[PDB]
Amino acid sequence: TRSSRAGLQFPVGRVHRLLRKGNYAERVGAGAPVYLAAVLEYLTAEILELAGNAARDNKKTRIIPRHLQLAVRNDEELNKLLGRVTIAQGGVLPNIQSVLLPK
Amino acid sequence: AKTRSSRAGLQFPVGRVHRLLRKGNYAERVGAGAPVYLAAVLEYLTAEILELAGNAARDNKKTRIIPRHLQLAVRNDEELNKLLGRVTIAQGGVLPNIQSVLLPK
Amino acid sequence: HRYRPGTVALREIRRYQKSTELLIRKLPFQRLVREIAQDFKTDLRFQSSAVMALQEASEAYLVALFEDTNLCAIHAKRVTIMPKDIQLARRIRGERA
Amino acid sequence: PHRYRPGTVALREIRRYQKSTELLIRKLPFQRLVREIAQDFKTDLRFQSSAVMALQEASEAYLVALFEDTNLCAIHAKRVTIMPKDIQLARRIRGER
Amino acid sequence: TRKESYAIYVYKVLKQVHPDTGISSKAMSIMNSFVNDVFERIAGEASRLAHYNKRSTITSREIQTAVRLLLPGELAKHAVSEGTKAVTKYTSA
Amino acid sequence: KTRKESYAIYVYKVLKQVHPDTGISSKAMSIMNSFVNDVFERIAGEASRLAHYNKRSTITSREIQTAVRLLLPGELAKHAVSEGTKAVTKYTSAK
Amino acid sequence: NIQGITKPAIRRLARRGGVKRISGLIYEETRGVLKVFLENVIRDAVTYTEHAKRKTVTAMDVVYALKRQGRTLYGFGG
Amino acid sequence: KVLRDNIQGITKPAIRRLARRGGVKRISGLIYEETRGVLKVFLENVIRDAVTYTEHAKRKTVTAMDVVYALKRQGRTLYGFGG
DNA sequence: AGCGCGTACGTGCGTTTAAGCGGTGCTAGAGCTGTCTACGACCAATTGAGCGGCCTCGGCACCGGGATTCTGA
DNA sequence: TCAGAATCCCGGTGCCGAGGCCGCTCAATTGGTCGTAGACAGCTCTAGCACCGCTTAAACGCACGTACGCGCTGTCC
Repeated sequence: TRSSRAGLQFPVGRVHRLLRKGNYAERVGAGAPVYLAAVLEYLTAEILELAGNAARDNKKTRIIPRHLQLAVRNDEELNKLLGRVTIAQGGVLPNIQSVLLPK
Repeated sequence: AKTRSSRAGLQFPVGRVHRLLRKGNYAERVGAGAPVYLAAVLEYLTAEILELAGNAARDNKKTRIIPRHLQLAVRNDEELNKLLGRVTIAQGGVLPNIQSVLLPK
Repeated sequence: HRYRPGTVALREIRRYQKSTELLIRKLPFQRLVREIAQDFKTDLRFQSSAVMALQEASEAYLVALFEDTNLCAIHAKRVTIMPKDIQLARRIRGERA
Repeated sequence: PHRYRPGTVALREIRRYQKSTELLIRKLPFQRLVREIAQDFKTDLRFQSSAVMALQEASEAYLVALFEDTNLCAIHAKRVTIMPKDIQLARRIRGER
Repeated sequence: TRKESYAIYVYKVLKQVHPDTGISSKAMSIMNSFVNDVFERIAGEASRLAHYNKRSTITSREIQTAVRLLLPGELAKHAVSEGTKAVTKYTSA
Repeated sequence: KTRKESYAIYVYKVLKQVHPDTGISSKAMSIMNSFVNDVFERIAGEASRLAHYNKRSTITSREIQTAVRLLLPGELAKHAVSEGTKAVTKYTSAK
Repeated sequence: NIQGITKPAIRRLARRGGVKRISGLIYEETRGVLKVFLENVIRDAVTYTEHAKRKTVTAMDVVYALKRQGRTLYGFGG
Repeated sequence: KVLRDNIQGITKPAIRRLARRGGVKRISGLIYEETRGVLKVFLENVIRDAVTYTEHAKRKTVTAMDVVYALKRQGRTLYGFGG
């Protein structure tokens, strides 16, 4: 393969086929799919870290879409990468404007 | 006629639009009507702005279209005002717009 | 007894922010979908997943909208959202003219 | 003597600056601000004089829009005077950070 | 050295449109920028369209639907009619 | 039936690397699959911008490196650039 | 089918949106708002259907249409 | 020569002229400072991307084009400078 | 800040239809195979397009004057 | 309300560097060639969906029940 030789789980050949057959350029230089697969794997781990932490804090073994949305909105840079983005079955952060009380 | 433009009824270069659709990495293969249709669309959209801009040049007592007239040429159409909403024209500025509560009573 | 007006709304906000369930009844939504689509093309089928996707985007858009809305109300010092807030909201987003 | 009233000349200034399109920040100070920002991102940059006027055209168009939207926030808050809070709401709503 | 520009075609169109009207180098400039943006918008959505249909080839079909996705409704009608006339005229000519 | 692809298995593998004793739902699986394809498209579209903007008919690891600094926020970008470079470091050394 | 978007469904959406108090004109406003929104997505979605030579408007047809207009929903083959 | 405080070279009348083009009748004194803030955040965004295109181009001259690319990334497309 | 008008709220009871289970219509969603048009690649040709040119015209600049109208008595 | 000056508007003349249209050169665009595989076509099998219907069981709707908000009217700073 190429994944064990790069130190990756993610499929380098799948990523490279999409770089050529996605029409992004004439030619694609063979470090590109390994550097890209590593970034996709890193970002995958960065979501799953905070989503696994959320699943544990929500007392669950299985990651549901709630845990993905909460992980993405708990972190500024995930929310900045994912600002226009929205998640199926995700909900919102708990937030009430502090003027709203029984009084 | 030799030029693809003439065969099409266009001023816009069907050859260069062809070259660019190839150089620009959009698909493997390019059709032959794709340029002609796109060149007519570019020629239309440019003629739309140039019409409204020549009218705005006349509204400025001007013989030369300057960017003030191009901004009017976008903003005087409800629809070009949408297409070029999130676009800035150098020296286009803003139309005169003063809010009704600010004016003296 | 009687809960003071506004007390249970706070309770309900907590309930709905905590939950990720869909808030529009899916058959009334789906019938309005097919109407709006009908307007575009006749004799159209829709995947169940296709409807959901419209559903999820529509519900999430309105919540964020209401988010932003409620802000425009409190900017006027109001608690009550009014059509002017939405209007200003959209306006600023540049959706509406 | 003569003295125009508070808020008479203000609209004469709006009318003046909306009839014209030339930029409203000075060129040498704006270029020095671009040098100053750019130096902290990468030392020993060079700038095409056209590039800086781009940045200025882009920035003054940005802020006029902004102001635009800020004035609406003050008006919606029943105010003739813009304040940091209007700006703040505007940006929030625009999705700015 | 050869810097390519739509300056001449924009002149011809402007002269059909307002024969007694010139264009400033800034005005021009702007218009030439708009040509490349409209080209990139339509070719990008036609490339999406291609892609989305497991299709190897951008045809005026693509370009047509892309113009319908991109342009607002009255602007779309006129862009479409110039497109459909031009292809029909080209291949028969 | 279609042999429809997904990143399912590799996302699972990576979940084990961060949280060994944790699992994932189908609903969540999709959204992770979705996230990968969207980020792939946003980075490859920027690498295609770098290719066009620099004449070269080619996307290299450098076009990816810059596309990653363009797309991602600063600390996310720093980490992604480190992992991208580290993966290439083992890889180009191997045959 | 506009009143099928129920008054309590709008109350639920507004309460999730952090709203204690809803003015009576909001319910019809939210319906106009939502109609416009669905309009926009269904228009571009159909367009992809039209282009696909299909009678089933697909999920992908909707996902492309959302993803054109900002509003990037993940989960439906993203 | 070192560079310092050139943000205050964005002047009170320059900020006022812009708010007047923006249709503003009355300016609270606290706006002027806020404005600078926003503008700094603004220019930082665009210049970081433009410099990132200049860096990738193996150049040190930030070009009209690099500016123009950055804006278009930021959804602020600009005509008059190329592209 | 005060002063006045009346709207959203929360709560008991009365009224509707969505959830979701269920199904056959009849498909048309998606798959796959052999044909030929069409496009990429090509060759070789002279045009089409661009930058160098050159001159003033349409613009911008300076100055006097009338026109508008705000604000002072 | 008349009275004045202030800034706006305008008319001119006046001076000139930017653009309108021409030119002449070279690589881009075109005239007619190939080879090849895309796509059309068009037939196949068959999820998946259509939208109708039903029994159920919550949710919708309505009137109710009263409180706290909207927002104008005033005044000071």
